[PDB]
Amino acid sequence: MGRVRTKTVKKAARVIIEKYYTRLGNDFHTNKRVCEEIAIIPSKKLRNKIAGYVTHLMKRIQRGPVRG
Amino acid sequence: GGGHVAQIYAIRQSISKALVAYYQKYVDEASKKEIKDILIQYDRTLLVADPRRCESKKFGGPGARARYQKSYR
Amino acid sequence: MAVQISKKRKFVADGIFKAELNEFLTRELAEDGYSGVEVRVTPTRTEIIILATRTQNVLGEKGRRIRELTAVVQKRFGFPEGSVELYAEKVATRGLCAIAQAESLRYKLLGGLAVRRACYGVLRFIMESGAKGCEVVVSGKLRGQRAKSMKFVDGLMIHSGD
Amino acid sequence: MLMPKKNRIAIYELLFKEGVMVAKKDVHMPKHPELADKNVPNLHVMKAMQSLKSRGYVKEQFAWRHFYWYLTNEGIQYLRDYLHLPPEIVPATLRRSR
Amino acid sequence: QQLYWSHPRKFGQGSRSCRVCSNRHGLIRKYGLNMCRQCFRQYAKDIGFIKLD
Amino acid sequence: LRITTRKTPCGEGSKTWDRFQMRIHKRLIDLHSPSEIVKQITSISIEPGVEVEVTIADA
Amino acid sequence: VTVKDVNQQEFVRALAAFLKKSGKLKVPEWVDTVKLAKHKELAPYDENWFYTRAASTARHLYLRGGAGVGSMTKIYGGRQRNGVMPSHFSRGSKSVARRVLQALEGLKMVEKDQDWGRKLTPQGQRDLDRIAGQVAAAKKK
RNA sequence: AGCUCUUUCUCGAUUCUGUGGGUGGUGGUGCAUGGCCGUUCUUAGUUGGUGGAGCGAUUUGUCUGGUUAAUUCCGAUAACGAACGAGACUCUGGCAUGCUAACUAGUUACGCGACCCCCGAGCGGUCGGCGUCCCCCAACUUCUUAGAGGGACAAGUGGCGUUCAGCCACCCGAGAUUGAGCAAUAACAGGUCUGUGAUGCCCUUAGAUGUCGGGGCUGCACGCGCGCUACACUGACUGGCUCAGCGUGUGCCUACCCUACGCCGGCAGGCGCGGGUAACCCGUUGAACCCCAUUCGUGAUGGGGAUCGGGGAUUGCAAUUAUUCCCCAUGAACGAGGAAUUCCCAGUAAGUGCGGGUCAUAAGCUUGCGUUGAUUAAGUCCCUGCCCUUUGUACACACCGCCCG
Repeated sequence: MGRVRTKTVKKAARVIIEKYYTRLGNDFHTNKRVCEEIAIIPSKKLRNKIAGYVTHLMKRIQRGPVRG
Repeated sequence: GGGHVAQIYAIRQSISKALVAYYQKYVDEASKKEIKDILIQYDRTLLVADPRRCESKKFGGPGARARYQKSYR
Repeated sequence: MAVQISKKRKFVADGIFKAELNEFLTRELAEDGYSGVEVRVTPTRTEIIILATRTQNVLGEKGRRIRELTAVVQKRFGFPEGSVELYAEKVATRGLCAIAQAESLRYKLLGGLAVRRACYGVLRFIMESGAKGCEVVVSGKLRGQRAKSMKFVDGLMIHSGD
Repeated sequence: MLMPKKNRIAIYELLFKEGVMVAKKDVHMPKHPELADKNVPNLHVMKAMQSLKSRGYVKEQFAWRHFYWYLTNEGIQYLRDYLHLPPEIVPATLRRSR
Repeated sequence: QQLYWSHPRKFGQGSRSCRVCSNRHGLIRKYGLNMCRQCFRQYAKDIGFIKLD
Repeated sequence: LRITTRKTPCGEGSKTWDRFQMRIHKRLIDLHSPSEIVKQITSISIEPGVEVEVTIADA
Repeated sequence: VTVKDVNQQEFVRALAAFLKKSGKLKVPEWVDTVKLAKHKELAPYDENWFYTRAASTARHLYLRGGAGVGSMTKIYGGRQRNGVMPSHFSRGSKSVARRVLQALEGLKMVEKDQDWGRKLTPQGQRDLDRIAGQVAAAKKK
């Protein structure tokens, strides 16, 4: 809607997932911690927004291979 | 703080929250839950604070969403 | 005694004071490449450090102009002799002090020179310093009736936000 | 600009000794704080200074309605003459440093 | 000497200006800054007045 | 500190408004001692942007 | 009842009457003529009203550390109709309240308080509490 | 005004007089110019690399479709991977019996006696009781405060949709959208020379177009725009309940503060004090709507407060052309507004007071702030406005444009 994730976010999600799949999880709370370890992200809101979209992906991937 | 109605809503909320806070440390949990039930059910916010608060007025109207007047020509 | 003055009025006062000072130097030190000032309050002195990069000119023969400046600042800011003090100070690279580069254009054009040569040169020099990006705009009237403006940018710059 | 032959000396003499002068851009305060064996404000001081400058001898900076007056080298010789004073003169520079 | 030459200047628009520019119009007198608005716009950064919202 | 002005210098134009702030922050800290730790503890603790006042006692 | 116990309207109503019976309060000879506030439209319908204000004030002071006429003028002060202009506060008279304050003193209900402002006296504190009880006692209803 | 003149002292080489030359101007031109600013626009617009497509300027990328507040995303597609505006970003404000703290902030709870009232009980000692005051070698951070902390990611679940991007409902709970600030590419004969010791040229410059005395700006058959106040019984009134918040101050660039409290006066106000560089004091901002016990009674009446007369006082050296305020009197139109037309979705519209800017004095203004608080779409492109394709165009100073006798 009004919240459509932008590329800078969506890219990072594709990005991490490509190099992080077996590390990442089903749950928002933990990847968020993981993004601190595996990436340098400048604001907390961005890092959250990233963790969150990539989780939405992991939730989807873990139910059927996702387009790209 | 607030004003005449404002105050009423605050005091009533404080009292019900009070009673429940009290059953939580001294009585037992089932009682307090019973009370949150009755309030929350019928309610009025008694145990939860309503968010709603002033929006700031913006130049060009004397209110927040109110815009002054125009005549065109 | 007092002499006092309000804390809120005091700070605003200090800010304005700094505004004067900055304006005065900007106008005097122009040939000097005056870049900016910093005024540090201490006990028993007021120090004004002039970040300019042509400090040699600021100094003067036998230690002169700085004295001539301190004296001014001291007299105008009712600074009894000796509290207030002035120091010059070379700026690290003249290349990232927008102000140095601007003064430069003023000088180049005033010199007589062209438009594209002056701008392109400043740009090339700034890029050479190794900055992120830079842009120079010239607005106004050259040689003709009508005003025109130009944007001369190189590298990368970000327009918006914090 | 205009003025006395005494006030003029006060201005020249102080200028020669100070090497600098300041005056707020007001023609009314008539008197100015510091020096001022009192008689004037910008005028006699401003005008005398303004005249001194036009012939060279002094460089004037306006900013913020104060007008800051800076004595020049050629000017030092000129006031040297007016004061008639002892060669080596030695005004508002003398100095040490570092 | 010229008793002639002044009438009260104590108060009103006529009793004040811009420490920056003489203008007796649109003068910011709050917090003792005493700058005309046009100037204050140009000097608000060096005074310490910064935009936040 | 809040200042509000029209953006022009000078007017015909949607009436637009600008508000600048200047934010003063205050603190105090209460010490009891003497001689060195006074002038010491004041003077480091020094540099930017920081007014400091030290007061004897009572009145 | 503490005076705090009784509703403000009945308390003031009862005390004001009690003062009337007592017969000794004292009264700027005026009171027939006076408006009580520039804001005011007409004077008071109950020309008898001097007593009511006194009661109101006594109760007003007992509640609080100390109060003075300016506060009362404003309290009594209502909104004044500028006419063309929008309405604004206008603290109500100062002679009436002052006289009220002076008169109350005579009875000792109130006394000059320290650091300005009149405070209730223990004599008054006792007196108000006593009537407060009488009012509470009257009835339920 | 020794300005001019009479009379004749005074200063003492500054000046005068002549030439050449400056200097100011709120003088003119914004259609000669910088900056700043409005507008297109907070619209979704904008561009490069590298390749493909063309002799070439160029084009694709940057799109049929879906979706989005947004060229926001997905997908498809000869493009791929990026940047610019949007966004992210910053600011403000709510959810934190968590965090670290606080005598220039409060609270608990003493120790609390006292004042101390008896308010009820008791015959009283004594018990329970609301406040003020005591202040303490009491305790606290809950309210308050300002710093750091976390929370929202439409997270889970369920329908719908390319089963995608998303959309909708539901839970926890502050619920996805609290509200601003920041603004690109490129434009305009938009506005500004009266903000500028920014500025050109021009104009003027001793008989000034640079200052004082005095007036205009404030002259009234008439039209317009923003507003204010109204048209009454949801009201006008008198007594009485009664709570706040953003902000503010003197000891100042040159004359001066906010003001509680006593007295006098109907008022307006006068007068004597005393604190306060303020989280200390004014100010638990004891506001106003409102609530309420009465009166009025549907009469332009008590709705309304115009105009005028007389009079009191405040500011200022000076108020007459009312600065303003009060007191009385005189007591208008207006009894719901045609053609038209503005603005608006939640603390929002609307009522309602307050504070700041102007300021010596002067608010019907602007500019916020809290208080009281709805009706109503929840969408869409009809009108209007602007940008999206496709299309037409004798247009291109672009329809406010350019065709026949």
